[PDB]
Amino acid sequence: TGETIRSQNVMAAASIANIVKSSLGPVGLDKMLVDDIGDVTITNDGATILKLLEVEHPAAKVLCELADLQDKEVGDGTTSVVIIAAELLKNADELVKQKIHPTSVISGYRLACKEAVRYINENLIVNTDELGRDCLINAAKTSMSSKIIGINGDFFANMVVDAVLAIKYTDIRGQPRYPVNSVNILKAHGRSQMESMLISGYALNCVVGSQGMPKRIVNAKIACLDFSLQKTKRESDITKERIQKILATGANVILTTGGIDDMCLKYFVEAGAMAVRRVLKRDLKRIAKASGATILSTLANFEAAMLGQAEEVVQERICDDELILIKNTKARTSASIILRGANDFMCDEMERSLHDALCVVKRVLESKSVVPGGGAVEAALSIYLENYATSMGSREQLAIAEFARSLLVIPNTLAVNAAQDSTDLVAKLRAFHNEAQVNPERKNLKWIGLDLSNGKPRDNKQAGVFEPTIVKVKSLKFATEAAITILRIDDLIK
Amino acid sequence: QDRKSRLMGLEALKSHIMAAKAVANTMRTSLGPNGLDKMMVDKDGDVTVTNDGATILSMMDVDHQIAKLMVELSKSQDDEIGDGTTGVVVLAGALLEEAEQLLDRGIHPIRIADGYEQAARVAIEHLDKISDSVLVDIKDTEPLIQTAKTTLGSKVVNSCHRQMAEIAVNAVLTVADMERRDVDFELIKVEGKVGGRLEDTKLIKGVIVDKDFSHPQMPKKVEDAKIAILTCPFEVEDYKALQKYEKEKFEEMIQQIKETGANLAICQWGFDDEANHLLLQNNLPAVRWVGGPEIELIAIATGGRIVPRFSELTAEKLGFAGLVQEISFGTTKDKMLVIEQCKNSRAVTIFIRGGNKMIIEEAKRSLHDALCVIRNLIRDNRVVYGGGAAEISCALAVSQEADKCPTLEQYAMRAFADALEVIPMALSENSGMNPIQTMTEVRARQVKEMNPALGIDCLHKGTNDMKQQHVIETLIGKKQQISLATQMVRMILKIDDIRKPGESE
Amino acid sequence: GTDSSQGIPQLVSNISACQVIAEAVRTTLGPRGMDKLIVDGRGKATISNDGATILKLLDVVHPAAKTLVDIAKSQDAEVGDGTTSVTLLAAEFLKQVKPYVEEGLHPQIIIRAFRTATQLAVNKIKEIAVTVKKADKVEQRKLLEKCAMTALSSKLISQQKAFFAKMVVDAVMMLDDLLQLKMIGIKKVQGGALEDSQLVAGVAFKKTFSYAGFEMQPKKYHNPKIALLNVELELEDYQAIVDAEWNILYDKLEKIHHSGAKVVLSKLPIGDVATQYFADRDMFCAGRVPEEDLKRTMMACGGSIQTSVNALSADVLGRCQVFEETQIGGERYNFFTGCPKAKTCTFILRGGAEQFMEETERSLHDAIMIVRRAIKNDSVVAGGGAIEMELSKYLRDYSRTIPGKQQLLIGAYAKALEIIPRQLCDNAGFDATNILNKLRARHAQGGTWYGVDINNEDIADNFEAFVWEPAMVRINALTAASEAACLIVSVDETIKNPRS
Repeated sequence: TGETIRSQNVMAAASIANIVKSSLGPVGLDKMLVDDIGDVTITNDGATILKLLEVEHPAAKVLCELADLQDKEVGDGTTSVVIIAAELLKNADELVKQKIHPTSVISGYRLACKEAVRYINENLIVNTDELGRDCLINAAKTSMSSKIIGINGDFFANMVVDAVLAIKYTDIRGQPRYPVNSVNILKAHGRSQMESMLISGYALNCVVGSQGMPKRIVNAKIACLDFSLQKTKRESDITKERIQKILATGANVILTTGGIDDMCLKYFVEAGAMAVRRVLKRDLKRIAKASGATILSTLANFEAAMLGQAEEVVQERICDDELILIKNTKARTSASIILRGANDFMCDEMERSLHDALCVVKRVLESKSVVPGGGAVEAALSIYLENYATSMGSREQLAIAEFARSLLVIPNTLAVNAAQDSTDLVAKLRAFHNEAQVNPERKNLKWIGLDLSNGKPRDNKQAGVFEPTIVKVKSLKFATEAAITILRIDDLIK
Repeated sequence: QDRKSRLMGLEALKSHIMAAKAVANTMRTSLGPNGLDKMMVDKDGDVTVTNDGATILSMMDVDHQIAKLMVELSKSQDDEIGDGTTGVVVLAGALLEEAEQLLDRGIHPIRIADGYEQAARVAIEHLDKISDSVLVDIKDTEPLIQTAKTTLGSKVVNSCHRQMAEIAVNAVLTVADMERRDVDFELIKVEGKVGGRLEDTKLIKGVIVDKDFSHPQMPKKVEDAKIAILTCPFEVEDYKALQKYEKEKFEEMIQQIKETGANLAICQWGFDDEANHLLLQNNLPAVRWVGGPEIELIAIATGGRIVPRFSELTAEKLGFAGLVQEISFGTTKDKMLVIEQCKNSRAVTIFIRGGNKMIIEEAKRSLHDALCVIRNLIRDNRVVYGGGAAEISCALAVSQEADKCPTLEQYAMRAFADALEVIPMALSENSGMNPIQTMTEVRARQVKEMNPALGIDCLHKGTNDMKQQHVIETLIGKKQQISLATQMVRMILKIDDIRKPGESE
Repeated sequence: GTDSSQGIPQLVSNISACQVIAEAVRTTLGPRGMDKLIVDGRGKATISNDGATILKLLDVVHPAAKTLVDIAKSQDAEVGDGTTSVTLLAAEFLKQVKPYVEEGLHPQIIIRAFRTATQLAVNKIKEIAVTVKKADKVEQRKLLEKCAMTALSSKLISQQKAFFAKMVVDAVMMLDDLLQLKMIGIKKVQGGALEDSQLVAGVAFKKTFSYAGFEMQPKKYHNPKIALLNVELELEDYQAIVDAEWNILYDKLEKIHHSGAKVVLSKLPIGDVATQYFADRDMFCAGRVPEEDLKRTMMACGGSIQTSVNALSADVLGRCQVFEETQIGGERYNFFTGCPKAKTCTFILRGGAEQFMEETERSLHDAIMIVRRAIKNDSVVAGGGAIEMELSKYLRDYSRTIPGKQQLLIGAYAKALEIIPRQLCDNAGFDATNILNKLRARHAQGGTWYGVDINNEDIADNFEAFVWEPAMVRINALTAASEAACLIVSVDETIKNPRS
């Protein structure tokens, strides 16, 4: 019927973790989130699953709350910080059913995690230097595995890694931070996808800005505007006077975003300025923050030196077009990847494969201290803590041992969701990290994790499968904290 | 209606402990000299009233196999002591009740059991320490009265308990082989006759057979050593010739007997008594139709031995008789056979002619228990002061060694102390006083003053001193009791599961 | 109803019945195990300690539970020991893999994993097996006497323990002719003390009424042999049956000096009340045989078997060396000692307490077997559950070095070994965890033969405490346990077909 609140809480946490079990990994299935009011919701990530789940049990709500405290730190890892905590709950229940007090199991989990983080920090990876690029371009290549661009996608791998490293912002604290918007998506009608190449700035297939500017307009001062330059019935008829006024403040290449001028055919030779209608306000701010250019709607007075620098705007035929090359600007937001093909439609999922390929390598270069993914860390940590438990000899010797099997649940669930053998790949990965310990010369068989796509024992350091070490450390910390808190609620016949 | 069969082996110990403590400590109110005599009703026809424990726990029939094992080993303890087994059963219940708390506190019952054994190894030697025994007790016929005092003083036989103790001073002395010191199955001091009174049980060290006589006008007062025992069984003018042949078979004892030697040759089976009247003219008597196994019973009274056959009844192996007398063996009933004429009796036995089963049942068995405790005046002349006086001192010493002892044996000893303290409690309770205050006061008087013979005044005399009232057991009589209680408390604690063949799961 | 169909429905109830029948021999492992009490129906309460004599008299009615007790019936027929271990270990082999079958494992996979783990287990025992046979055992036997002391060391009978030991190593070595417990049949006698307990090269039997008649026999005799009789000795045509019974009563006395025996031994009762009629024959007798007293004196002394009323043979008084009949604390016992084929030595258990009769039957009846196996086997290893711990650590290290499905199962083998010491200390009374982690720490770092102490319940070194164990005995033990495990795993269906 039910006699212990501990069994109740482990069943509640296991029923919570079962819903986010088959959604962990890149091949997770859908958990349909239908409440009785009539909504139908399809998702594959544990954050949207748990945040809108009508949770029943109070201790299950405590576990979901601690998963939300994990959620505010790094984003993902929520299904892992639920699943490892639930397996710690289960193995701790199996231990305390053997006349073991939960105090000993809690302290053993604490010592196991404190030893495991030092095991991790002794065996992390900083290969992704400025010298580590072949591993980085291999990470870029394997992040887009089995796709239609993948033959020419190797050339996209050639053009994406210098895209993320070259335009890289050193921030206000002097650290590399890559904005994804610094490389802007840009289609190319006509020629097919087998030649797409990154150009060092934005090149919009738009109305031509001028004909009186050279290929290289060296010291630009971008008077990026808003208004349509028309006559009416400092200027009230906005065509000349405030244009010449801000040009007298130094505006070299005025950028009118509104409609064209009647007399800009005479002004665009003496000043060398542009006029492009409906400039993308994302790219308008991006090339503005690439230059330092004040956007002005009207001009009743900044204008002196805060109109920004562009080194070169070519008027030539790229994309079978007179492309306007807003490029080589002051600050490093100047890049746009061209997308050949017919439109943004044939290469649309290819474009989507380009964007997340940017998004995976920016996660690598930020937080440069990195560990391999693929569940190699969990199997290696279980192999570590198996002997570390026998090293202790205290009452908590079993607890660290039950820390070992509860860590390999993440490669187990990855082997489940990838339609492979469940225990066999975990056994192979556990076997490969054994000669990482017993064989002294084979220390470089350590990052042999699971293939996240097809589920096979595979390299990760050469394969570029990477995850930031602070993410793994904080997820292990919060999972142990959740396990300790729900194991502490024990002393009720409920 | 979905019956269970699992016995949860800690709770199964609780079930066995309460199954004991139902049967054990039922007899807790029969403990002591002022105990309450239970009724014994057999399931066929018997109604008796008795206070002796060895009678009831044999004759009662228990339901559980734990108490069945208790009375089964106490049946062997009846061969060990045969006296005061109610104290063993009460201590069994006490030690199991105290072990229930240690089983709840987390102690394994093996540790409780061998800690009880280790505490008995303190209590027995402390009982040896407080032995203030008298050692002169061989020729102490006036101190042997107060030796046999309290075993008889619980009844109205105290008017003749002096004579009943002088029964014992002659009983133990002629059986005192002063090296082996034994009363046996054949040395039995028991022959009870129904009808009579207190001193009708008296000193006749002879053979008393309730058979008929050779003739209603036979000369019954014989003096002869010419006694015999022949087993002659019953084993139409031809039938008359057969009667002549039976006559001549008797003539083996008639005419072919003055060269053979069988004159008072009593008979066992069928016969025609006018040839015994021809013997009456010969004056050679023959009691007709005697029993089977009474032959060595009657062939001891000069120290000789049994002849149940024809040809081996020679002059050296005649029938034998004790010491001459002329008394009516039966006053209104018949005078029995005088097998008392000539010499000594090795298988020596007391005339018991009471009429009430209580005094006769205690006088046969408690005098044999005297013949164990006066055996414990010759086998090991070492006595102690009972009545709870020794049981307080050994409880003090067991608690003393429960101060400097390792963990769970120490808890077992501190349970052993107040488990031993029940023998003050029950014995004071059956007298009619407060069971808890009277034990504490005399325990205080035993601990501030160094006298260990301060028991509980349950004879309702003046003082609590067991020396002047001489309430005295032996070192064996309590050492055997404590050891044989602990040696089965350990057995019950070692037994965890009772599955029942005739299986029912 | 409960899961009576193919596959994992069938195995779950089988493992459940396996644990149920393991409960009846669970608390009997170890020298200080608990006592099982079963009562026969009609009221025969049998307090028994050895698991085999429980297991013969148990309630084994299940299909799967019957296929464990037969594997144990093999093992106690081979040696007469280890019966409760090869059931507890075999049930734990199933119980550890019991959560693994319903999660989606095939039974033949976990059978094959059991078999390769058993092959490594019977490998690793031999590379740590130690022979101590030449090192002062048959000559300079005292080291052999030292491990004789292990069943009664640090006890209250420890003072007479060496006195016992010097005699029982002779009870092995003066009789080591593929020994049997029938060769050493011990006899309790009340009275005396533990110093006065003795061991005759021969037998010792009390004389009762229906047993044997004549006291004070021709003991000091140089050819006392026995006659193994089978007939009685004691006591209108109506006179003729009396003449016939006189004739038969004299006809029984014709085997006396014609046949010429000193003791006759029938199975019929004798009358000791009328001993002199059978001391008219003036020769000793015996009646109402025990089969032990029959066949021990038969295989040792070798008296002839007789049925006839005048049966004269050559082994009525053939070659036996001596007879003795002495009071034993007063109680006169026979002694048909002095035998030409004397594989017979009876331990006289002299002592005041009767309840030490089980003690030498629990300790010294196992101590005689300990030194008997220390002579009969030579490759010895530690006891107290240390060897199973070394096997568990070696299989644990092997399992992580092999990929595949067996990686769990061999590890599920290894924990299934550890029912051996945990049930030992719990039969002693200690905590199971702190006797296991403190064991495994120094066991995984320091040494191999650190085991469980039975006296003060700590981590001891049984190789220096001389708790030996024969290596081949342990090999056959855990081989039979693994075979009984995979026999239950391979079962997936019980066809009943009840009535026609």
